Amino acid sequence: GAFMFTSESVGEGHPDKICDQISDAVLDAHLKQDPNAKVACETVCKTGMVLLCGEITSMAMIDYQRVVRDTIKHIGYDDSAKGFDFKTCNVLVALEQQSPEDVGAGDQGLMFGYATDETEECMPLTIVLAHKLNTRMADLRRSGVLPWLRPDSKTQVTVQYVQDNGAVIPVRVHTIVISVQHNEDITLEAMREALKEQVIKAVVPAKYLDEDTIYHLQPSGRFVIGGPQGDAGVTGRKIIVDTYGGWGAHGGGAFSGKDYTKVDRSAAYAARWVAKSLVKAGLCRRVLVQVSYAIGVAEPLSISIFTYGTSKKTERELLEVVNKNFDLRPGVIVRDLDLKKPIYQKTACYGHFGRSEFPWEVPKKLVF
Amino acid sequence: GAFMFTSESVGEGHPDKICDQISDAVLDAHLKQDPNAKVACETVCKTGMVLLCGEITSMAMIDYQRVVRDTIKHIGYDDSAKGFDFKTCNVLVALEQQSPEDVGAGDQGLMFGYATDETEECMPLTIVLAHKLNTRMADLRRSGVLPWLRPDSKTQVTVQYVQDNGAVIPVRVHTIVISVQHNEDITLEAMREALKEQVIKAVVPAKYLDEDTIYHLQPSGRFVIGGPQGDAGVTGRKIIVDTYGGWGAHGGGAFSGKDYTKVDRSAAYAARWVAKSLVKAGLCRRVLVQVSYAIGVAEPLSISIFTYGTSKKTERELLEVVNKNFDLRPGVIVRDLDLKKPIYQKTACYGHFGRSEFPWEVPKKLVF
Amino acid sequence: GAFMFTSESVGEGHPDKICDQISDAVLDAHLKQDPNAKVACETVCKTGMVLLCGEITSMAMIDYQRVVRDTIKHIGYDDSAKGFDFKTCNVLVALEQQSPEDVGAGDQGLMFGYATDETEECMPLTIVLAHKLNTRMADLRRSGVLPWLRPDSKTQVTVQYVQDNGAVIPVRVHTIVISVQHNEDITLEAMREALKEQVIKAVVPAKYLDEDTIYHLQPSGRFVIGGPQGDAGVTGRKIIVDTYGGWGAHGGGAFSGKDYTKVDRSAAYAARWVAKSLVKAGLCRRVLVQVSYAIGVAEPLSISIFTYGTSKKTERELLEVVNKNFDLRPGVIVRDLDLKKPIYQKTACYGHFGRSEFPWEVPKKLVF
Amino acid sequence: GAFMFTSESVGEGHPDKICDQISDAVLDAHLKQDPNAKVACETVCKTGMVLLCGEITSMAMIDYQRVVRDTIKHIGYDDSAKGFDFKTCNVLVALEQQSPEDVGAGDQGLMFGYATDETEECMPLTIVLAHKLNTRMADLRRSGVLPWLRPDSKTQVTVQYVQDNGAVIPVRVHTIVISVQHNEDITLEAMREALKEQVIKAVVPAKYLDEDTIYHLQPSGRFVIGGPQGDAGVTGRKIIVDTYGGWGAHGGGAFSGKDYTKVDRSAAYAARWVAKSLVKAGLCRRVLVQVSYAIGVAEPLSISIFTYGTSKKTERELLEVVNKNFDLRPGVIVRDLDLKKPIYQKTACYGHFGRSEFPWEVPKKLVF
Ligand SMILES: Nc1ncnc2c1ncn2[C@@H]1O[C@H](COP(=O)(O)OP(=O)(O)O)[C@@H](O)[C@H]1O
Ligand SMILES: Nc1ncnc2c1ncn2[C@@H]1O[C@H](COP(=O)(O)OP(=O)(O)O)[C@@H](O)[C@H]1O
Ligand SMILES: CO/C=C\[C@H](N)C(=O)O
Ligand SMILES: CO/C=C\[C@H](N)C(=O)O
Ligand SMILES: [K+]
Ligand SMILES: [K+]
Ligand SMILES: [K+]
Ligand SMILES: [K+]
Ligand SMILES: [Mg+2]
Ligand SMILES: [Mg+2]
Ligand SMILES: [Mg+2]
Ligand SMILES: [Mg+2]
Ligand SMILES: [Mg+2]
Ligand SMILES: [Mg+2]
Repeated sequence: GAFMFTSESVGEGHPDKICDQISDAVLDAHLKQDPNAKVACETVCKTGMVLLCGEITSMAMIDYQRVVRDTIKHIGYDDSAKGFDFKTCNVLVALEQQSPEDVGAGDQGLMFGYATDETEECMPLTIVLAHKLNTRMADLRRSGVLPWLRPDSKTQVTVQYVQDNGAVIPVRVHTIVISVQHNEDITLEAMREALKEQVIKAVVPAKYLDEDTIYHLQPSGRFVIGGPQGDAGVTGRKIIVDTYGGWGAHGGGAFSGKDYTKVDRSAAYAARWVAKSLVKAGLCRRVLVQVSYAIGVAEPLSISIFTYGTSKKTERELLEVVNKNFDLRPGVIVRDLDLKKPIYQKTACYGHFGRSEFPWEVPKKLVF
Repeated sequence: GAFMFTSESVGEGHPDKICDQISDAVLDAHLKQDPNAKVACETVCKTGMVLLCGEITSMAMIDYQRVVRDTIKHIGYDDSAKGFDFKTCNVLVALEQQSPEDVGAGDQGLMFGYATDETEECMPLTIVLAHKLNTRMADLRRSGVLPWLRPDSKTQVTVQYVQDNGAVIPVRVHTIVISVQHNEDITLEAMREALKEQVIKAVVPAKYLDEDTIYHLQPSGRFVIGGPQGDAGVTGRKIIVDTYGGWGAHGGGAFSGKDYTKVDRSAAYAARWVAKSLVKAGLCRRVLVQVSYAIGVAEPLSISIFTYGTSKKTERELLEVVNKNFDLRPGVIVRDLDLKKPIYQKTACYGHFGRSEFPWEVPKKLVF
Repeated sequence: GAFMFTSESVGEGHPDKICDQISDAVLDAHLKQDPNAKVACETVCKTGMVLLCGEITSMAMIDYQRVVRDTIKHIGYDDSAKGFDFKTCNVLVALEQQSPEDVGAGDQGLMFGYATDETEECMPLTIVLAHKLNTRMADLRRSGVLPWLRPDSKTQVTVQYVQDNGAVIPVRVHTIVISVQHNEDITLEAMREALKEQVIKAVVPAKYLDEDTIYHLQPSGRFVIGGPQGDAGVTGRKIIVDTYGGWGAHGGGAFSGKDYTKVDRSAAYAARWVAKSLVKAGLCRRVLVQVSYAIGVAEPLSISIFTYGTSKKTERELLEVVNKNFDLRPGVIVRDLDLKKPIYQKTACYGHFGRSEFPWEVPKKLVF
Repeated sequence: GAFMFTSESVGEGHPDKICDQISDAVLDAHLKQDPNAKVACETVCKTGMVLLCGEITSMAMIDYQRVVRDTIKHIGYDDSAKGFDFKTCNVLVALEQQSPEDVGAGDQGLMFGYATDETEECMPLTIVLAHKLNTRMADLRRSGVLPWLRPDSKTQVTVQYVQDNGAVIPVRVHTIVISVQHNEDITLEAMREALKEQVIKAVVPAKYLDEDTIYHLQPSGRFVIGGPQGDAGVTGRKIIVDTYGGWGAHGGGAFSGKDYTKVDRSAAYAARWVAKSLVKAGLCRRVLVQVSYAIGVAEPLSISIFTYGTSKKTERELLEVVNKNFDLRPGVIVRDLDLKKPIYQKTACYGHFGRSEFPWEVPKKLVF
């Protein structure tokens, strides 16, 4: 039942992603000394100017200059011409820091969860490739293989699909668009060649690459001093690339900068968890689990499972499977998913869903 | 086939929405003197401090101080204690301004369109009520009826649904959560009373209000000097409240601050247009039109119509109806939808979809 | 030998003085926990926006938000309409803090010292009155006597003089100009009346007030919301009001924000000390002591005493008196003057010279 | 009657001087299109971040981004590593611009004027050399002779003097301290050599250089990426280097950023004018003219001439000479000195007094 789809992703150098990372880095820095630290911060950046804003109630001694500059260094901004230098950039900290199981969900909410068997990660091929494409470039950048490669990048992958008496089977990569920052001493012809052979063909399964697949490598020409400006980078502005690439559903809640007590993060992770668990347990090929919460109440206020006719069990057979295998209460979620651990910075880029190294990405058994 | 859903919206005073408005105000200010002005700007705010960033190639004389301060005044920030005063706030302008039909879509893209017959607006009841709830408060604020009401507000509406051999029929409003900024001389009991009688009951159809409907008016108690602070307002961070309240699909593209040449805005409007047109023409009760574009190419690179079995015509009968009634090429879209007109500021709040006063909200005939 | 002179001063609310105070407050906050803390910081402010910049090598735990906001509170900025509110203003801290007798003067330098017997403070009448005028207003503000009085103020005092076979004898106050911020509910007529009777006549000696003395109270009309904006306040920009009101000599070195190891502060204090000591010891009626230092060298590189023929001893009789009573080496200065003590904030306003509560203002014995 | 003196100066790259220049550049940009433009602005800078503040009532179309970036380019900040790049730095404009002979002096004031015959410029040798030293470095920088030389520099010159039955005769240059920013590929030994032979010996008269003259070239070693940072550049903070190097007297008024209607600038220029005219006319070898103004009154409120016994005419013989040759009323000053002309930027560095290319530096005839 043919149709096409496109998804995108950005590198660690993208202005918005730098803020997402810095904000989560401050979250990690607090969890390490106070696992109950209440973190609510965000970052704004603009050409060698980083602004740390936020309200965080914690009891840990943190050097914000150090956590911000270290994060910029990690990203790869050490030289001047790159558009950012952790040693010279302005780090304005306007941060306000205080000191002092059946909890109860804060703020009326509605979290979504999604999973599909088109890839081993249980994530849309389009967004998976988009992420992996950026990931590979960072590897070649940090390894030395492609030393002209710079931190800021953007990726777009559009794959042609076809339904299947249930749902969504990828057929081939229609076109790929990739833009990456770079050093001066490297020709546009050499860049485009490396992007096709060393990054694209090294991550995209042969089955999907074609003789017609369209490539748009460095479409706009040169992207040299295009360091983090992009007319002001911000936290929580890359909401769709952090989730499913526009495949599931999104209420609008941002992750980065918020601790484990905010249902926007925790519950969203929990919902992905159950979704991935369901398909992994063969109970369906594609699911859209919807979990709703009521302010004050701990136990979820109605969970809805949305298979697209890919399940044999039948919604409201699968719901009981979820109700007998999962306890989606806020407090239990953080305990079961080990959400007090400082893993948030690595979650701040290349997507929150998909990577198995995250608790919520480990499928639960599901006793049926 | 019961399930519940929740959606939210924010007032003109919300930090993020102030930026969305200011950014679009600068867009309007340019279109009025140069309908071909290339606008790409964004705003950041934080307690009497507004930062205007951006790259805009236009040929019109604009007083950015005036357009920013006027927008803050319009919103209702004239006094000190409100958290913003257009006469005293810091307006730092770091804006860069230059001077000098079958076009071709910029940037690979995938826009979504959505419509449902559950309301006359052809928008989800949950998001429509959420918006109207905030709209009414602004009216009572500007009229004088409720003089304690301040610009910043947040609304959440959760409605209980039930499918129907096709899709989505609202049954009743399960719960409503509304928070609004206010003046000191007004009791929490008087506020909650006015919110239920004068705002909620004056906008929510009797059919949906119940004896069990849950109300959470000013849950967190007071919200006096709150105003636009919420440690850092930003543009393009309220992506879901600007669209369908998490009902359709979203690729992640922001509207505010971008001119009509960006497919993220134009094509998204066009997609809503056709969706609304389809249901209005009786061709379906609920649609999710998906329009894809290829960088360089003008004609859309595959459009997909997604009815949920609510159509009698049958997808790929409806596609020809769309292909015979619509010309979704970027240039044609702006011409047909009159996208060079300065209506963007009013689009910057209370949602981009739903209100009939916008070109894309006027259903096309559809000759079938 | 008639001639006239004018001097000025500013209140604790003046933008520049707020920065001078905040910078010194950060200096005090460090000295209290580490008397060897190396402080080199400065502040910038602009309508509810304070920027703390600087490089300080110390080993003490300081809450910069607390020290900045407390200083703003002390000044009298607690309400919104005043142009500053310590509870709501933006405190952006871009501060960089590290951790780890015959010293030797840093940086080639030339410090000046001045004293005259026209007042008991050994300071020019014009600047003394200018300071005292602002001091009295702060008293009436903090006492409650004049509750309409606000933090920001400016004072100018011009006195008619006459030489005397030596130098400088004040005759009368020619004119006085005073401007002070205020609350809305207070008439211009009532303000001007209070300024003449309660502030001017309560500080200016009867001997100097005349029937012709010119008064310019609130010349520009109303100064209400004129809170700290004055188009950006800065540290070290009020160099002359911090010293002699344009009577001695000034090399251009700023005090506020610099610790006791900077000769610009210490040596300047030392020079005032000896000047005050000389006149107090009857060795002259007016002196301009000039102390020069050589980078690397501890012992001063030539000190020059400049009496205006008011001494009977004779320059190079008085020099030996200074060389036998004073050891102006940097390290000795800080030890003798107790410069590791946190008294710098109170030195940040109303003048560094004149007030007896400061070590350098206590005349040394002088054995001759 | 031996004594020594020291003075200093800074290059066009010094943070404070960049602001003084940018502020005056905005003043020039307005005078060119509206000679009656009311300018009152100031600048603040900090590592690739320039903040333009101010209130200017004018009727001219100015591109502040252009005038700020052009000024930074002129100074020599075009590359990244230099600590500033006009193409990449953040120019935040928070400027507010409106549109719409016997005047009368604004603000009680007291301006000073100074001149001495020790140099043809009628300025202290110490400050003249200090300025010329920095000037030469800029020449060699812009010519190409010393291509490692960067914009930011600081100079100090200390000369040994001796009175002369009147006053002040320079004997020799005791020591010279010069620090200048530089490129990486240049040894400390090569820099110090070039500074002595190519800059110092090329500007300092043979008569003053000795075999004992002390040189401190690049004392603190390297100064590479230093540039305009020095944690926070400001306007009006280099008050003494803009005048007489601590030789005359200074009331504290800043020049840069203020138009010709502010007596702080105009009257100060006028006072220098008469001082230079007096010594040039042989009426004295050293003068300190003191001009006082009364708010509201046009005609100066008492002018005092202070020769140090270097005149044969006798104070109050010279006063009549001044009263018969000069009309120091504010309006007349601007007319006679052509103060509506855009020459203020070149006045913003290397000193306001001394250079003959300025109106106030052209001696008036003086008919006696
Ligand atoms: N997703 C979220 N859900 C709930 N609270 C949040 C979230 N993100 C941040 N916060 C909270 O909001 C505060 C920061 O924003 P702010 O609105 O300025 O506080 P205030 O209204 O008191 O000024 C933090 O103290 C933090 O605990
Ligand atoms: N009057 C002064 N005399 C000497 N050093 C000073 C003075 N005021 C501040 N400083 C020093 O200069 C430093 C702050 O300015 P900065 O020029 O940015 O350092 P850098 O050149 O390493 O970037 C501080 O670390 C402080 O010790
Ligand atoms: C007490 O509730 C306060 C604030 C609110 N939800 C906002 O800043 O958006
Ligand atoms: C190593 O000396 C450095 C810097 C210099 N005096 C300045 O910033 O002004
Ligand atoms: K966020
Ligand atoms: K977004
Ligand atoms: K200073
Ligand atoms: K000054
Ligand atoms: Mg709540
Ligand atoms: Mg808010
Ligand atoms: Mg929201
Ligand atoms: Mg030194
Ligand atoms: Mg410097
Ligand atoms: Mg200096």
